Amino acid sequence: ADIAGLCARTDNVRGQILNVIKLAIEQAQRDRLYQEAINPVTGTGGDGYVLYGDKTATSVPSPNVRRLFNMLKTNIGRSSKYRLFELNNAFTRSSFRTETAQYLQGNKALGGIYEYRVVCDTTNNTPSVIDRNEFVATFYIQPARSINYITLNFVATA
Amino acid sequence: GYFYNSSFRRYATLMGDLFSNIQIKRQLESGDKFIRVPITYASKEHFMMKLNKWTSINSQEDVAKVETILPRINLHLVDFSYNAPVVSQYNPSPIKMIYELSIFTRYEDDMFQIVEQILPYFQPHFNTTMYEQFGNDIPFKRDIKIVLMSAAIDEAIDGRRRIEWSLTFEVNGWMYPPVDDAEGLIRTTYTDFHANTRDLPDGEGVFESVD
Amino acid sequence: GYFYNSSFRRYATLMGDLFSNIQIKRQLESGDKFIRVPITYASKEHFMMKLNKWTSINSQEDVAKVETILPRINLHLVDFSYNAPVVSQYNPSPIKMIYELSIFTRYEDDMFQIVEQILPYFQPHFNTTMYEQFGNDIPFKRDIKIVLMSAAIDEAIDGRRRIEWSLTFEVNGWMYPPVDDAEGLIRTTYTDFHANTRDLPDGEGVFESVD
Repeated sequence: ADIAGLCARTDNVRGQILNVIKLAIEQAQRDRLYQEAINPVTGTGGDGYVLYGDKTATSVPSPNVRRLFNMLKTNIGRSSKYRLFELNNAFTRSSFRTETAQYLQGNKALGGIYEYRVVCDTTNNTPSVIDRNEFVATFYIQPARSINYITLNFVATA
Repeated sequence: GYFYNSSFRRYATLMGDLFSNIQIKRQLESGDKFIRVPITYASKEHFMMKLNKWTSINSQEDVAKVETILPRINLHLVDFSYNAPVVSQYNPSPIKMIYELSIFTRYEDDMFQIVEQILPYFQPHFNTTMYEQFGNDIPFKRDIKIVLMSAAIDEAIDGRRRIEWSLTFEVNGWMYPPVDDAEGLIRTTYTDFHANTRDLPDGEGVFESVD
Repeated sequence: GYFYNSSFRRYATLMGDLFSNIQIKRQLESGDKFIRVPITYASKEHFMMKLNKWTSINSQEDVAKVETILPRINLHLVDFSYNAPVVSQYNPSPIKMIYELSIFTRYEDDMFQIVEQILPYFQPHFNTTMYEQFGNDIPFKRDIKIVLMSAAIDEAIDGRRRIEWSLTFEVNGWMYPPVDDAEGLIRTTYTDFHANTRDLPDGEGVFESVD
């Protein structure tokens, strides 16, 4: 219940918790718990702090990184309302692309995403050809602290 | 029998069409008659030749028929040059085109009416946003500035005969290499003298044929 | 039977060849026909005299063969001067050369097609890198700026008859004393309107003979 609010906080949705006065438990086990993808709390010299950032993660690279991606994906999908507004064309590739790109670029400028290449990190649903189809937003984004680009695809289509 | 997507053609038709819909009031006994001024696109020399040909009384049926020919307007391109402020075509090239708009009239009153319908909309310039859509893509937005450059007043007598006033206009427009008509016909709209968005009629619709 | 390595000759051919490959679309029932516009190099007056000789309707075999003559382009040098920014020849002298490119046409549409294929590439200037290799030595790199200076529109009537538009071009090039053809033939390449590195054809290939 607590750590969840501790997320609404730090980055987008691990730094001592507020009103604790004792934890049920406070190295081998800790390393074991990590990897297990479990969120531990440890107390050192008094005051307990979050050992690790979180998640019961699975097939992805081991890497905060998640929140960046989850947030982007969630926001991108909402922009789907726009699709109903207009028709799909080459131009629609632009426009939608420009809109999302502006959002993505902002993330980079603020910091949070790095090495974002508008050229080949954006969307073309159809294979690069004259032919095209509805647009799905696929993006390769890299969280600032991690040398890995992750591919995420969200689709707006029939 | 013509390159439909011609940039020159589009500017000729745009210009022709801003001035296509001009009428003069002509008071009759039965009541007021409003007559539309017919517009042609032709070299001035050419137009004047054919105009002397139409206005010639060869037979008796000509006598009446002859006073319907005037008033009219002839339009022509007379100059163009690069318009000084990676590949080229939307992004396209700022060009500047010079048009002679020539009003001919048998009566000072006719002239006054017509020109009063042209002149006030150029202070000294008249802006218009033009939209050219390719097949089905997002239309392109070309900002077209038309500037009234100068005017010229003259006659040509015989006993009435014929008044000629010419306006010179600078269109600040856009050029790019030809896009084949086979690649799809360009769709064009624009804002008229009242910012009302008409769409560009085909050439054949605006200009009466000098031929 | 001509000084092959003539610098004036090279520039005449460079200019002629940039404009060697211009076609107009001409719609037929069987299908669209594309016709290449033939280019000549001649003093303008000369070209026009001979053009009046070809355009004269002498017989019935002449009547048809009339619309194969137009459209055409005539090219000529009309002025040159030093181009104010140990011995002299590569390192050579900055010269400036003035060319009149005269387009003649029976139909406004023809003109529109042609000029639309020229005009957008001069804003107001068009760059081309030229490579001139001597025998087998390392090539020389001459940067050539061609500037569109002005255009001039005219007619010449008889009942249609003939539309004439003339472009004037400033080539910012390079002059040096003649290098004998016997010392080895010059190899020349250049970048066309699309940065495509074509190699400069011999004179005899670009210009049709006015003679």
